[PDB]
Amino acid sequence: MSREEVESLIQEVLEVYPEKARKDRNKHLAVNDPAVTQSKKCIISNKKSQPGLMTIRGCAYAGSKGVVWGPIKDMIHISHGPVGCGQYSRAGRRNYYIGTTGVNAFVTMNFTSDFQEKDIVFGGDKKLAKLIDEVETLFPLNKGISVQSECPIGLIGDDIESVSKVKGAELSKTIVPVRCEGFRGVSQSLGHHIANDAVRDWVLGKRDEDTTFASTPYDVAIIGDYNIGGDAWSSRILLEEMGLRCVAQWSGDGSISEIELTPKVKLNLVHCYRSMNYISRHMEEKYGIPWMEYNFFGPTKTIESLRAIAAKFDESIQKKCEEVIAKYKPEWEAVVAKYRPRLEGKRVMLYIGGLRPRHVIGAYEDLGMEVVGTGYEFAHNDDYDRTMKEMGDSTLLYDDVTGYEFEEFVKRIKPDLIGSGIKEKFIFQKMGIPFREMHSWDYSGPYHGFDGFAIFARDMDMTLNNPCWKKLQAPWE
Amino acid sequence: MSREEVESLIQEVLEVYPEKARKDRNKHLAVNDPAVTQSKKCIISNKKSQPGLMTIRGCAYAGSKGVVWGPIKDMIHISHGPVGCGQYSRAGRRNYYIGTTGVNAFVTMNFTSDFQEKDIVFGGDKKLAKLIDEVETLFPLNKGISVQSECPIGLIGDDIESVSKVKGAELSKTIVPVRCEGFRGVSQSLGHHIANDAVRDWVLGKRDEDTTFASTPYDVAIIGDYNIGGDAWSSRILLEEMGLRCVAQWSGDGSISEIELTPKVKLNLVHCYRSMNYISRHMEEKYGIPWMEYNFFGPTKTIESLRAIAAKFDESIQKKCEEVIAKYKPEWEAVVAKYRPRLEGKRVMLYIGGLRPRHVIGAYEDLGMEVVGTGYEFAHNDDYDRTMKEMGDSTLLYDDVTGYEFEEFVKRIKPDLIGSGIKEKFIFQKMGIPFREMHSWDYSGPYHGFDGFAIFARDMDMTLNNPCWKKLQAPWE
Amino acid sequence: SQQVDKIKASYPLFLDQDYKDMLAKKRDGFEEKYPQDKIDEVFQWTTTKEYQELNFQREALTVNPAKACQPLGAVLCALGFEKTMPYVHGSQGCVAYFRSYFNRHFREPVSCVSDSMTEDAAVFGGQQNMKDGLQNCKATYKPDMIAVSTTCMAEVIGDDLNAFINNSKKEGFIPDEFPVPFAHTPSFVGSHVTGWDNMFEGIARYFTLKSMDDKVVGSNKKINIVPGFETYLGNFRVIKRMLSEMGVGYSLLSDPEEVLDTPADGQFRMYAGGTTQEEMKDAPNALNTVLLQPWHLEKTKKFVEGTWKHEVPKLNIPMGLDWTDEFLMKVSEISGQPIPASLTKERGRLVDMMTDSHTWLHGKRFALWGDPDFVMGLVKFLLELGCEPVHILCHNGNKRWKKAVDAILAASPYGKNATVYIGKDLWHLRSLVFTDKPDFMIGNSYGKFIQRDTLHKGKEFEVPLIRIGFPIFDRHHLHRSTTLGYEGAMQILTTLVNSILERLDEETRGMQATDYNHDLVR
Amino acid sequence: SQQVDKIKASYPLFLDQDYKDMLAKKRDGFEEKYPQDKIDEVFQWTTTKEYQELNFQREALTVNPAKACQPLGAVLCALGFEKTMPYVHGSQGCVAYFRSYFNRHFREPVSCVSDSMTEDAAVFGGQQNMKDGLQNCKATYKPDMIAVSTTCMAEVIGDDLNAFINNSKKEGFIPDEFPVPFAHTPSFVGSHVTGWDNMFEGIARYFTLKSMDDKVVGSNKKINIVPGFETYLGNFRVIKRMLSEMGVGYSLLSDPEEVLDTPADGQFRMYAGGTTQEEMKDAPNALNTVLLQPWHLEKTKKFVEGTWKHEVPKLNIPMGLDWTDEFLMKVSEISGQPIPASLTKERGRLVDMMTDSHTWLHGKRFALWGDPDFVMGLVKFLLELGCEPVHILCHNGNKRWKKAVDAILAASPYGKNATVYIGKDLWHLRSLVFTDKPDFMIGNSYGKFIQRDTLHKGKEFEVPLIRIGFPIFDRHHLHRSTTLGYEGAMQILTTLVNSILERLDEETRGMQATDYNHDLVR
Ligand code: CLF
Ligand code: CLF
Ligand SMILES: [Ca+2]
Ligand SMILES: [Ca+2]
Ligand SMILES: [Mg+2]
Ligand SMILES: [Mg+2]
Ligand SMILES: [S]
Ligand SMILES: [S]
Repeated sequence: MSREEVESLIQEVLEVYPEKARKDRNKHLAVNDPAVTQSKKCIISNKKSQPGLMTIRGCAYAGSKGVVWGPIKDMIHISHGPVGCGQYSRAGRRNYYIGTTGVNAFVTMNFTSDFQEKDIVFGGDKKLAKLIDEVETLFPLNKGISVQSECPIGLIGDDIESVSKVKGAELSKTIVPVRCEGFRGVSQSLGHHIANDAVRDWVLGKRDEDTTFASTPYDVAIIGDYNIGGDAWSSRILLEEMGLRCVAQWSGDGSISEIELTPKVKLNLVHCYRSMNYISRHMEEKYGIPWMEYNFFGPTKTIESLRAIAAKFDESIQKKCEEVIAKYKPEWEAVVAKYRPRLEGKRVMLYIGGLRPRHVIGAYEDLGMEVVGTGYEFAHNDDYDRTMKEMGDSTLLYDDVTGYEFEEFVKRIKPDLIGSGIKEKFIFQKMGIPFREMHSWDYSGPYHGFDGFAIFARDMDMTLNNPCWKKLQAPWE
Repeated sequence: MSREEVESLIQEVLEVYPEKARKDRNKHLAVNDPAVTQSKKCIISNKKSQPGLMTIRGCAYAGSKGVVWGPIKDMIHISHGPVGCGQYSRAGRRNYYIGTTGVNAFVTMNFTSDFQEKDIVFGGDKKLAKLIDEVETLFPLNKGISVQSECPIGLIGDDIESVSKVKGAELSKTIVPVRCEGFRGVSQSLGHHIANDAVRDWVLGKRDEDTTFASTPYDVAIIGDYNIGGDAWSSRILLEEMGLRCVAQWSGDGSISEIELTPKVKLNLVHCYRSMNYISRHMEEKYGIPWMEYNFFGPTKTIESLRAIAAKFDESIQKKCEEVIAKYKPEWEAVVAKYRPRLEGKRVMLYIGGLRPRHVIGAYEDLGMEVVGTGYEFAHNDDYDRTMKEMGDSTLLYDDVTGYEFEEFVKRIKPDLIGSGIKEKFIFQKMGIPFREMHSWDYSGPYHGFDGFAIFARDMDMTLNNPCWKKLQAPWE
Repeated sequence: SQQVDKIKASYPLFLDQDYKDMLAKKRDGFEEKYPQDKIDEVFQWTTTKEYQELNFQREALTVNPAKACQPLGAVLCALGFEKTMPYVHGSQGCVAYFRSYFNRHFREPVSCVSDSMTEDAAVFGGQQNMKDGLQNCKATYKPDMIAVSTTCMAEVIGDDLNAFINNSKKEGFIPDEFPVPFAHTPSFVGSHVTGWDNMFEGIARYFTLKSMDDKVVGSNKKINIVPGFETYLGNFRVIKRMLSEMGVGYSLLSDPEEVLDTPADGQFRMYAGGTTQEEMKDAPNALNTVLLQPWHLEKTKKFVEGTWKHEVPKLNIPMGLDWTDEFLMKVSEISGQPIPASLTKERGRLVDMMTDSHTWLHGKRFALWGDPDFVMGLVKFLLELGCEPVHILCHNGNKRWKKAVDAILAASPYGKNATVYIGKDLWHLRSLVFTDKPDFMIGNSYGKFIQRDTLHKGKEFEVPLIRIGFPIFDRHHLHRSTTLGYEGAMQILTTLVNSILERLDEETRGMQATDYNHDLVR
Repeated sequence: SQQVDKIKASYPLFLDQDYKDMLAKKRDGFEEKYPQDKIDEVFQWTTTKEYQELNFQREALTVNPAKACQPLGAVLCALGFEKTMPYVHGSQGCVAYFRSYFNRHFREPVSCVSDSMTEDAAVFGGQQNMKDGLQNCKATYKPDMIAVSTTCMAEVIGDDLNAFINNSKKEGFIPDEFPVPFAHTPSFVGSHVTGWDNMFEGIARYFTLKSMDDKVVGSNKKINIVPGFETYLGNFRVIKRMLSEMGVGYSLLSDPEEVLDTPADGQFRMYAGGTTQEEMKDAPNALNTVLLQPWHLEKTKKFVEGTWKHEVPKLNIPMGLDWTDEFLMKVSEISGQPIPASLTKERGRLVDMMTDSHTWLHGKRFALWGDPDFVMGLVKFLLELGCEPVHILCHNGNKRWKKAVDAILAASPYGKNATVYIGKDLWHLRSLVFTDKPDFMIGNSYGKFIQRDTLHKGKEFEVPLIRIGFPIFDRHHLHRSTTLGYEGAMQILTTLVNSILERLDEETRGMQATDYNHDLVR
């Protein structure tokens, strides 16, 4: 329906809440107007969640350990505190890497200090120092240690910075203290920022006066691609076919050395703005490295991004750009010819974290689909500013959506597909709505780049058009 | 049980039968007297089965195709007639071989003429000739074909001998017609004899004029070992450690060439007397090759056999015999030290085909076990003559035992272990009596030789002493 | 040699160097073996389209059939009647084979007798064998019924079962009132499933043909169920459970689930459970008769329609979602019983599992074989799952059945790349899985040799077997499983998606090679 | 690149030469990677006895734990109550992880709320969060009960749940009579199973402590059943089925089998089934209370004995033959119901399967892990099967439990080569399966990484994983299985023997090499 019907759907849903929750939630729900460039006129974001309402959000530890640090493959990341957080986050996020796990790479392992009551009462800093020695004995090829604080650490007054300094000096080892306790902030978002500042403070400056590395004019870094199902590799291949040299990937398949080399690049290429804008602005301030936002979802966005990146270099790169575009043209055109007739006109509602709820819209539109509702767990108003121009007039926007709201919106809007996460998937399938995981790619992908678009289209088609959907109603009912 | 109690048990069991069956079955059941050398004074054998009494016996096609011909690995054996017989006998017998199945070897495949009504009404000879051409096209590395007749072939008056001669001449190929129709004889036994005469008539004479074989004084053939679970290989290794040269194995892991080379050997070593005495007597008659019976079950028999075989050769083989016996002494002594205390005094009843019911008694006695009843499906009185000196006084002997008899004998005698076939196994296990398959070795073995004795001992112990046997009675009954 | 603390059986004993050297010497000395390069060349040729074209031109040779002979099915049918002894008139070798074949699939006793006809019977026929055989079987094994079928020698000599049984009673070998139903079961007609149909129709005729005058359709308010040749215990059990949950009065006609699953409690039970004689005598008083496996119950159908006057419903085997739905809706119509909440919820739980597993099933390609009803139900369910059943083989299939399956394939986009083969065997199927390689085979234990052949070409060419069908001899207790109903579909779905995921784990287990995709969560 | 009619996902896309070459250039240019010879040298060292001794000397570092934290168990307990919302007072990150963890195992929705305490609550506590959270949860999700547990920041700050809930009612945020049982569930004490025990005892106290004076033991003629932390649907189902078949009145206290298995029928059901409030209020009126998993229900036991005055029987978990027999005999004693023919027959069918499969199981060596009651029941059943449970790991085990398992091992000849480990993790277990290689592991999905590691040393060192336990994330629908009672024993036996035969078929599949032992029949 129109702005009229969407505003009254909002008001009807909010009738269930007690007054305080109703007043708060009304500020987080909006009907898009793509002419607005100041979203702080139509939606509030990055505030506390209301108690008891079944937010989909995680915590700062998820944003630091889960998202930014955990993918760094040749470091050991300690989940520091009791056993839960490291165990639930073990190998849940598909931040792919090449390595020999347990020997030179450690990503899908769960290292923890497994706090017990005596650690809460008397502190964990002695245990942390002993744990570091045990790591160095049993994992000698590790290239650095991070300490990912869980809730108790700051609450009990432990000093992990002092342990990291003393042990780092004793062992000549990079040991990074990260104060990403889940009591901090309101969501995964502050964990990104905390994590960025810890890279800045303890890793990124190591090679500041070290000019051993041989730079070229075409050196770039991929900033904020966590290589979900290999997404960063299907992006890197195109940048290097265009003649660029990808010195670093932050942090999917990332090594500590490539992070330390990043201040030598000529251009930072930012995919995930939300999680990595902080360190990008730092690098421009300190090293003079420019940064730019790009989008590798679907052919329209990937072609625009390649051209915009190549324009920052010289005619030789712009020429290679057009050769890459010519090479992949028949491939993505075949994907559209097969799949767009199967998906044309279908309507999608999204709910994801900080980037994908706007970034995937172009790829849907390349298959003739319409994103009729979108929202984020933990985005800020600068994300909503970028969303309002990507979404159609009179579409539904939701910040930090409640379980109740999402279900009620879906029952009225009746999308043909939903793209969200694991806590949402099984709800919507029972309602007879095709569902694709848009965090984990439902164990598929990559989705980035030309090669990723083929898999994206295959996946949306296999699910939306599956024979299972015609079978939920028993014929006697 | 006394001789008088065993005689009373036989009369009690026979009371169920109608008079004609009772009078017949009485003749096939006896109480051993080890002094008798003429078993024709105490038991009848190799007669027809009584209708309706659930004989365990098979047919002549089992004895020819299943037993003698089927194992020959580089020939194609055709089950000629309707589809059943070849399908039930496909890969049921564990006659092991080295080869590339479907390419140079064919043992576990089922080749059939799949008779339909037209073949019954008008004959299968045209179908057989066409089948032979199809085999030659699709299986070009076959080194010969046998035609294993099923019931309808003689009943409908087909002439498979003519087809074999005409096609064999056309293709310069050994094609062997075998008249092993299941209506012939009374059991598997006549199938053995038919098969032996077919080897004599169509294969064995091929090299009679050929002088190119490099003979040695130590050339032997293993006659009547079908290499169940590798039994012939664990025999061959000892004969060759003793300095002999095993030219041929009839027929486990056997090749057509080794069969054709057998007339060139110095000595035929007969394990299965029942199935291969026929061709052994032929070879003595025509080629002057002596033959001798031996027994490779358990250390006592294996040592006695190695010494008796070596005595046929010179001092060099007698010296190597004693070196082989000294090599394996600590190995079988370790098996007896471990397993005999776990099995001493335990009582076994056996029921098997034509050899094993007497041949395995020594191996049981090397573990301190007592065979208190034995019998055969299809043995003749010369087998019973050999059995009566191997079995203890007053033990029970049964020829062509009925299912009823075997159950009632077991109920009264209460053996600790039963050794028989697949049609028997599950009956006795339900009764709470440990059971070992003594045809297929329960998918274990080899049992021949010193290496086989270790596996035999392991297997009797694992089953007799298994924890499952204490659990059949529910504690509330 | 052996080490007493770690005894080696054939595998891996014969990999010891002394055995390997011995077997090399045997080969080189006496086997006159084709050179390995020639073996490799021929193997490679047998994987080619050129070879497949010669293989499919066969007219006379069958290799690795996927069917058995009539009397095996007669035996299985007879085992489903209370205190009934299967009796096969003819040659005893056949009965040793029938018993062993079922022993190995069910890991149970299988009771069956012969009357041991020999060569002498060709002159005079097997009348005396029938007389002494019926007397001896009744006295010794104390059955309440003897159900008589034939071997091929009895069919070729032309023995008249009806006359021979009638003469056994006339001459006092068995009581006149003792039931001795019979069927001619020639092995050179049809297959084992034809024997089941023949036996069943004979038993049905025995108890009803001459007693029709007092019958009234519907008077007992029950529905008859005829299962056909069935070797999963869970398939007898799921049908009984679903009808009981629905409050439907029913009689399952031929029900061997007790005698194929006796407890190990210290006694052997030759007979257990089974359809009663009273149930067969009363069967014409049912509302109707449902055939679970209609493509091998055509003779039974003619008898039930022509004599009982039941309007047998046009139903497919109850496999997959749509055909279980159709079965329950037709049972509801006949019986007047609603479909209960319990079965509606079970249906929805199957649909849930479909939605949960559809991403890994989608587009997977299968080669499959078995009996016609089983095959067509497996094809139907695979299409429901979004799978492609690309090689469909039914050795014992017919032209009418093929047309029916072709129509099912034509109606689904998931059938576009599928072909149905009748009269073809597992050597034919081996060619198809080389020339047009699917992801998996679904079949019986004989498929393990095709998997072995495909691996020999290379790991990338290996087609793993998923064991569903009969016989299954190389795994334990799969005969307890279910393939019918929502329960069967849930078990099939679970087996297929976890076979996919186990192979993907194998292919992604390589350290620093393929283990970037060795995901914890799938 | 992609070919549109055969699109490649990550596997095998990244094996294309262009991607391989790109990854080689990334490594060489920018990763400063240890040389492969050094990686190989360190890998080999991690397989050694020397490495194992250092590994077992750890005091501070845990690697790859085999436990989770208390509130996960409190959530699962709470889900088992009718129209009950699990509510975890404290930090919201914890709830997103608890829900996801269970979502991935059950492939179902998992409903749980937080009250979203932030750093601000460190000054003043989480009282306001409890007030608004209870009000908001009740209004929005219309539960009939909210069951409150804690996250570790609430425990460290010291929030008094009792006082906070009492004040929420006193100040009008929720009605006085609205049930809000609670439990303190510190993640730094015990494990997830401790959380279950704490939550359950809190719910039992809420409905009974203040109302004992009208209770009479035995007056409702039922037996209470407390299942503990249980993640197989078939385990709740089998216990209810066996007690129903015996005619025993019972109350299963915490029963999430409906809410963890709702149908996909076009509606989402937040709540389904579950233990009623009345069942808990009436529970002191039972004859007795049976604890199915006693080694994590010690606080529950003290309350049931101390307050309800029930003489809780000393029963092990009902796993395997002996302990299922003991369970049923004790239920028979308490209820006065005989054990029925149906369960006697099922028992003997299990014993039949044991007789049928014992030759392949005998002597097979296992490493295994899980929660204490599950582990000891698996050990017991393995000894009944004639298997050797050589590495027994229970990360969340205690000394008293160890002594009990050691005594079970000492009583069987099959226990001679077994060691029980408590407080040790899957990095410890990895060392054991290298230094003292077993035939298989029985464990959860985190075992797949150990299998990967063993294969990297070589095929002959590979230890395949058999997935039994929690969580299982990399196979579909195994949460529907059963491990308790004779049905669970049958399922475990079948899984074990077919795992053995699957591996033997892999090892014997090699053409002209090992396929001499590739038997059709096993
Ligand atoms: S004694 Fe064959 S199983 Fe029979 S009904 Fe004919 S096809 Fe079937 Fe021996 S040769 Fe064979 S096995 Fe029998 S038939 Fe004769
Ligand atoms: S917000 Fe951790 S799961 Fe919790 S009760 Fe503590 S052990 Fe268990 Fe974020 S950092 Fe972690 S995940 Fe929560 S605790 Fe805080
Ligand atoms: Ca059995
Ligand atoms: Ca589900
Ligand atoms: Mg796959
Ligand atoms: Mg490829
Ligand atoms: S891992
Ligand atoms: S084969």
